[PDB]
Amino acid sequence: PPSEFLDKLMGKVSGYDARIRPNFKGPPVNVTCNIFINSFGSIAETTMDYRVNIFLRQQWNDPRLAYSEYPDDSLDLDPSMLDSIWKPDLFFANEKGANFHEVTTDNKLLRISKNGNVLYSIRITLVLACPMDLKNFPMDVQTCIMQLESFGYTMNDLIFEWDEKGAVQVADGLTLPQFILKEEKDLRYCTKHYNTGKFTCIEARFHLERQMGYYLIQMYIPSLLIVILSWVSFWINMDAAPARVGLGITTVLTMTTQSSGSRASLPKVSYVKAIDIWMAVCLLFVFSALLEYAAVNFIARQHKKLFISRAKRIDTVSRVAFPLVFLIFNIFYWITYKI
Amino acid sequence: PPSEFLDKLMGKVSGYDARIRPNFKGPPVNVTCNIFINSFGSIAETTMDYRVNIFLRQQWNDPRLAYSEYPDDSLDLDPSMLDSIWKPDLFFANEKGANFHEVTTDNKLLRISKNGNVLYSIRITLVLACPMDLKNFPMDVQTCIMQLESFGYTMNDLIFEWDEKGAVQVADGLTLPQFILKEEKDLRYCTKHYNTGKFTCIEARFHLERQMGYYLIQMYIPSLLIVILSWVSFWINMDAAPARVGLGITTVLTMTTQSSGSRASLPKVSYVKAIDIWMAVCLLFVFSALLEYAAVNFIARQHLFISRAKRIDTVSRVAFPLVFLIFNIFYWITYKI
Amino acid sequence: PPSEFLDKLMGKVSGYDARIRPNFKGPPVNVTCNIFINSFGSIAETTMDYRVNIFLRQQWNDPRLAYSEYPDDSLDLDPSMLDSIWKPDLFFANEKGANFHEVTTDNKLLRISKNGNVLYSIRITLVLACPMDLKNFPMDVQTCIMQLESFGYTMNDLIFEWDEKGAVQVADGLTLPQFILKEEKDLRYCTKHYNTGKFTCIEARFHLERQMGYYLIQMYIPSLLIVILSWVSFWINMDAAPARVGLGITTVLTMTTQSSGSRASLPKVSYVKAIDIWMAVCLLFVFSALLEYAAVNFIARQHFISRAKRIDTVSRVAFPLVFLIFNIFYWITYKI
Amino acid sequence: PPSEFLDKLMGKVSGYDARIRPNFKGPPVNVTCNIFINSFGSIAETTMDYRVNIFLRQQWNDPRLAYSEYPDDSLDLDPSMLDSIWKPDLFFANEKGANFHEVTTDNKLLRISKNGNVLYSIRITLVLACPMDLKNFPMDVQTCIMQLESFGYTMNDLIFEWDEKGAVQVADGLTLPQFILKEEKDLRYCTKHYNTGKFTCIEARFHLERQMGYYLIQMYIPSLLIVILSWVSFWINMDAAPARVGLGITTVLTMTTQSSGSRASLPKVSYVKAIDIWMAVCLLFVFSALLEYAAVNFIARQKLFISRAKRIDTVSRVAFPLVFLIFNIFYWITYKII
Amino acid sequence: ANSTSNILNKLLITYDPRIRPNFKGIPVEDRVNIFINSFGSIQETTMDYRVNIFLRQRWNDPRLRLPQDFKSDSLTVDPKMFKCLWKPDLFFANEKSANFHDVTQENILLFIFRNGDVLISMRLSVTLSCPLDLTLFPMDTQRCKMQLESFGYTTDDLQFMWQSGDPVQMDEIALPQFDIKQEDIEYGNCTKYYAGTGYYTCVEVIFTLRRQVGFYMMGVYAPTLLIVVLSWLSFWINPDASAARVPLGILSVLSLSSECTSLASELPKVSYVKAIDIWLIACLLFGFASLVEYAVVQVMLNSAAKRIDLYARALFPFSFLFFNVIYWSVYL
Ligand SMILES: *[C@@H]1O[C@H](CO)[C@@H](O)[C@H](O)[C@H]1NC(C)=O
Ligand SMILES: *[C@@H]1O[C@H](CO)[C@@H](O)[C@H](O)[C@H]1NC(C)=O
Ligand SMILES: *[C@@H]1O[C@H](CO)[C@@H](O)[C@H](O)[C@H]1NC(C)=O
Ligand SMILES: *[C@@H]1O[C@H](CO)[C@@H](O)[C@H](O)[C@H]1NC(C)=O
Ligand SMILES: *[C@@H]1O[C@H](CO)[C@@H](O)[C@H](O)[C@H]1NC(C)=O
Ligand SMILES: *[C@@H]1O[C@H](CO)[C@@H](O)[C@H](O)[C@H]1NC(C)=O
Repeated sequence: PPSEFLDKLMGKVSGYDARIRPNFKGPPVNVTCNIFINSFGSIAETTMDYRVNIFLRQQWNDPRLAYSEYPDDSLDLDPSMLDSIWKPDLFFANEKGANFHEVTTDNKLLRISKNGNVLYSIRITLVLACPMDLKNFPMDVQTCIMQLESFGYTMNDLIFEWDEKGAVQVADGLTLPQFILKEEKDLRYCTKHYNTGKFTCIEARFHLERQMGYYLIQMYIPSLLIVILSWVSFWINMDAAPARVGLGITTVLTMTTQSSGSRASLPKVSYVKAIDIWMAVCLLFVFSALLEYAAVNFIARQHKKLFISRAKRIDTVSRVAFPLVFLIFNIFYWITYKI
Repeated sequence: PPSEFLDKLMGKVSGYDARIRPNFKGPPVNVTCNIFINSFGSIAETTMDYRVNIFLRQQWNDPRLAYSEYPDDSLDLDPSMLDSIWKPDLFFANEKGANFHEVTTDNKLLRISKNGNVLYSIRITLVLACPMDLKNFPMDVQTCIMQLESFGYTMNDLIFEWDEKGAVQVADGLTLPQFILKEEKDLRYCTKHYNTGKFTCIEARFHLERQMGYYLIQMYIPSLLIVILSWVSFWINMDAAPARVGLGITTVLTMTTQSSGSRASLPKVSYVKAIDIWMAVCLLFVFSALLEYAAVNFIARQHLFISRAKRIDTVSRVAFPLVFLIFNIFYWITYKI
Repeated sequence: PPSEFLDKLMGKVSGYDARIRPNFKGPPVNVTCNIFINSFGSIAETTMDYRVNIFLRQQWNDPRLAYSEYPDDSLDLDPSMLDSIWKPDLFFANEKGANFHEVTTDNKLLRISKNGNVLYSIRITLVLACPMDLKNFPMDVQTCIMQLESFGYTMNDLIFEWDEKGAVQVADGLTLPQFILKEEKDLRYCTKHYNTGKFTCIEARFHLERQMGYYLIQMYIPSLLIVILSWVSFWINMDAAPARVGLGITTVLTMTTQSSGSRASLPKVSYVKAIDIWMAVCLLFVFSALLEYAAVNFIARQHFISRAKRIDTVSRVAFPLVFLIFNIFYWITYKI
Repeated sequence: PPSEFLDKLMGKVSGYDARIRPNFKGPPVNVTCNIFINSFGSIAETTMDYRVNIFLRQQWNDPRLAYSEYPDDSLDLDPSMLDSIWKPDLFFANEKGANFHEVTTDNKLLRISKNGNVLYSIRITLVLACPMDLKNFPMDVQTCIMQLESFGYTMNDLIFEWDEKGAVQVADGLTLPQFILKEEKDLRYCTKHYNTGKFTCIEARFHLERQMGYYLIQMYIPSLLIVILSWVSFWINMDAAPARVGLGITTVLTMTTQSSGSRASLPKVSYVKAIDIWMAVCLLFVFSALLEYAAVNFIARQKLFISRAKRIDTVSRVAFPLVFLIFNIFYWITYKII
Repeated sequence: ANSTSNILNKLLITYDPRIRPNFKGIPVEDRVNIFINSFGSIQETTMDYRVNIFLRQRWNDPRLRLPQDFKSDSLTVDPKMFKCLWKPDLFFANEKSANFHDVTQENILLFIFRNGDVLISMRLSVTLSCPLDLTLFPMDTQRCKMQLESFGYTTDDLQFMWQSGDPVQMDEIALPQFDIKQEDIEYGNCTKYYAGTGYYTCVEVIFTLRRQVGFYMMGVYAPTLLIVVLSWLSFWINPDASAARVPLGILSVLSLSSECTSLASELPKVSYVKAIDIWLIACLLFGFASLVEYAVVQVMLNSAAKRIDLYARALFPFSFLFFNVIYWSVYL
């Protein structure tokens, strides 16, 4: 029958004790890790988090769990008897949360080969955390870290290793609303040293690039709109204008309110993000409109024919000057950040 | 004495192991699946998920559970001892969160036929992840999928098949606040292949339509109206420089806020969308009109010439509202066909 | 003795089987249901559900559990031995989440009479979803439904019934902030049929009304005063060009923003709401005053004077008059 | 030996039935309750809730638990065996969300005295429903309710009593951010009646008083500055209509935007909060400033008329100050004495 | 054969896990140190922060001395079988809530020696409450605590003491807003006395952190400053700008008025002034003082010699410069 073989091993007779470890008082046991990414979640910028759903596979060779009476190789087992094996401890350092699923049954896979190799697959959801540098907020490349350690065992007992081929496998068709996940991923070692001792650790890092599509429509084009709109003052009327003040102020005021929304979603940071310098420099240009007019207005009132001629002369010079100086700022700003 | 019959099968005397699949080392087990949509809703566009409540039920054949001494057609076994019978390891691949419903008793049902058929029904609430296509954000059709897959059993042991009649059922009087659920549902087989092996999976797809009875009043009707208010400036006297400048700027600025407001409740995607292309061209319309009055003033007050100044204004009174309708025809017909 | 009695007739020696319904292979059992409502939670509009906290009481008969030696009428048992008794399955069809309460012990009550009448009480919190129709969103009577079902057994085994007197009890002093709960409740039979079989169910429905106080202060009165403010342009000088164009545009903007804020807290339904009638009709009145000032300017600019003023003074009486006419339609149909 | 006496006291040999209350077929059991408060706050008006962290102590007298052999007066027992002893069933009627604490081990305390007295302490967190009255919202006083009852035992079996001294002991330096917790507490009895029977209950009331500092600096003083500004119009000449109307339209509209900000976090309730009355009446004052200018404009239609316009301007220059002063005095003195 | 031999110590000999080590005798002394993996999420609104810690309790049990079972210096007990030994009932008293971290195996370590010591280590995520002093908001220094105490055992049985070498170890954590410091107080005694139960041990660690001023200067001051600077240009403008001087003043004060409420939106509901409110009101007065100077210019003309404007162009920028000097020096 099927039943005795399941009972003969992993059973009270000739007892397999889960507490002890494979190759006890001997060389450290090798663990090979594979990760498959089912879905990549929302990267909420406010709380430095990104949700990841993965299948985690661990492969190791337990010499005790070996058989030769059954000729079939790699027989599968019920996930309901997983309690009586040695399983290697594993945890993610950068986590903030984790859970299993338990939809209908226990979503775990156990596979035992003839020699003793064991494959163990678990479905887990992770909310990891990523340090970020927002020096150039609209045009930036970010790095996300996946880091695996052992909690209760040192390198004299347990060592982690990455799989030789296909270590991290992205599901086909995965795409993010605001990030492109580059297919080049770097795998490196980062050993943890604490006062208790050394623990094994592996690290896989992803690179993400942010595209400038949404920001142009939402922010840059309305910001470029106002400064052009404020420019109407030069040809709107002659020097006699209460209205010329009116256009200038409402453009200045709405620029500040648009500034608040720009970083409202983003986390507060001391350093000067590249999005601020665009708004701050553009803020001066609309601000400079009123100062020019008051200089014009002052010249007009100082008449007590040559004075009036100067007032027009100021305008004509500045009609050509402002497009020129704005061009200089526009070419310099975009070139340096793209490079 | 019903008690002795209950434990005669599955008892230690029977030796019914619960870790050994039926027809071991033989033909794979064939399971027929039905779902009953108890409730639907909670569609969130920002995080791309929806919440459903389903009655899942499965049917498979177990030769070991063959009894013949009672003449009853079926036996109503108690829902408490499900822990000691074989059940398939079904799971949802595209989900994000699920849980069982425990309110008074464990919401399980089991029934045993004479020949050995097993019927097993559970109640579960699912949160499922579906991709969103917002290229034409208001007028869009979204297909939401539901994948049922076996986790630990290769296809040579467990095969999933839909029922031949009534594969997906919908509870009577079910409706959504915003969307509608079409009666046609698409069933397909999408077998998954990983490096570990080959696994079975069956897919059911629903189609959803976005009703317009909200976005018309919320977005279309207000921002359309403001374009009419921009046009009234052309009747005002040419010398009302505070007045003409005053009206022009505000109507531009006020619906920059509305344009930003429009996108507040929708995902932050880079690709241009249908609601966006309407706002921008309206913004170009009102912004252009303000530049006319500047062009009117400069050419007029420089010093007969008034005839040119009147000419620019009077041709605008007919040209500006007319050119809206030729755009309006093009945009409306393309999206709705 | 106390110890011997506890396990003599529900124990191994008696051989009471918990997994077997009373009167097996016989007539079905009748379970009598009672409910006490402690707190009735908030009716959320966006997540489309509400909350309640109730005591659920079930009464039935089990012929197996009888006794005659002890003359006491009832045997108040420990609430931690409920695994040894048969408990009918009860099911809330329209639920979104339910929990037990375990602040101390587990809040359960059992009582066995002499004939076998078992009484069983639990404290349950519930999140129940009920559809609501918002065509008359400011004022509307609404109905919230609650269903008691049986997941496992068919008609041949389990039949649910309501109590003969006082099926539903309401705790004294219960008052809702945003709603009024009516005294009368409807009890109905809605037997369910599925391809599995026929399952019993009973239904209790509550009627709710709205306060109407909050909305009058919140948006009705601010909207109304804005309409009055726009009308002061008529008596200002016609020659004052910036004054009346500034007055008209600012009036428009406060209405268009205020209209959107009202619907922010409500679901994005597709039928037009009663509130939306008020907001649109006022905005049309607000916008109408701007057109009048454009009419007088063109008539004045071209190069009579009596005609230009005549439309203004007629409008002074006309614009207030029409608005009051609109009210008498609005406040009779909805409140009838 | 230590191990044997735990087993011997309440064991199969002892024949202690954890499911039988003491004093069976006799007098009802007495219960004494003590409450200590660790944390208090996070009062949310929208949900009508507040969260507490408490130590709850219950004391009774089960005769069968006497230990003659050990000479010590008190014995502290491990919480691992705490589930094998009879413990009364308690719950809170206005409870909404309650959780235990398991940060390293269960937060429970068990003490047994020689005469049979049992002391049992639990660390619990509670979310409780407290109805409120918002008739005078910035100057209101609320009364939180805590109820402790017995779910399954009639007074023929279980009776609840407060401590003889009374034990509601707030911790040191509990500084609420928005409220000022008073020292006086109220302890009352309110016996519950149901169709199943009668059940015991005890109730403790807290008194909370709201601070007025934030509301004046956030709402009142900013509103006051808007009203005081509008007065500049009377000084301004009667011929700059763009100049006057411009201030008028801004003042009335912005106050409305400020007006909405008051009830943004408040619950939606039928009755009128006192904050509304202040904001509504001062909305009238700014509104009147718009109507008065039109009357100056309207009368200007023609040297006898231009004098009258001056008359209206000057008389409003004095009387309008006076009426605002009178309103403030009446509003403040009435609510504060209450 | 070397699994049952060491399990003899715990089960087959009746090691009663409900009995304290060194019973009927001296109290047990616990050496404690904590490792802080992640520091972040300091929310003013709900008055709490979140930190991830590695609590390491250490005591000495006379029964479990490993008496020649094995020849190693240390015996690495697996994370399992942690329910058959005595452990201190530590709990935090400023805990709003806490939870364990179970991913794959439980994150628990047990490390016994020959001398009967124990080095249990445990991973926790704790939400702790921190009272905040915001009398000086933009230039602030905040002080937080952690309180470890035993619920069930008194001081004559359980005593908590901080390690000597390294009680708290940072892990290169950096905060977005606050600038933490490398020096910690780390000592306290905190010993409690509850009415009717008695003494209990406690010991606390105090974390000194300081807020950064970069964001506020760009977010709050620089927009505010230019709005005040903006109003100076009206003085040059002719007094006959009938509805030009009037907005230049009233649009500046409403913008500031709308701004000041929004700026103090995130912060909690507190009665006391916070010195960001001083700046807002002082700027609101100056913008208001720009409006009134035009209204008096208008009143005296309608009676000339309007010299009020000619000196106001000097005074208003000059007085604002002096107020800046005092404010910056005082709050430093
Ligand atoms: C694990 O891998 C390391 C690195 O190759 C090796 O030194 C060690 O012997 C391996 N452990 C075994 C074979 O048990
Ligand atoms: C399942 O179906 C396949 C073909 O559809 C068949 O070959 C197989 O025998 C079936 N399984 C059983 C147990 O009959
Ligand atoms: C109660 O149960 C009996 C037998 O179980 C059945 O005959 C009867 O119809 C049920 N209902 C009533 C109201 O008696
Ligand atoms: C304690 O209970 C007994 C029960 O007989 C009662 O007589 C006595 O008054 C109670 N003590 C109180 C209420 O202080
Ligand atoms: C077990 O420990 C003993 C010492 O007690 C040692 O001699 C032996 O080598 C170890 N291993 C086995 C398999 O006995
Ligand atoms: C008392 O305070 C000191 C501070 O130096 C601390 O080291 C000690 O552990 C405290 N005592 C107890 C019993 O916690």
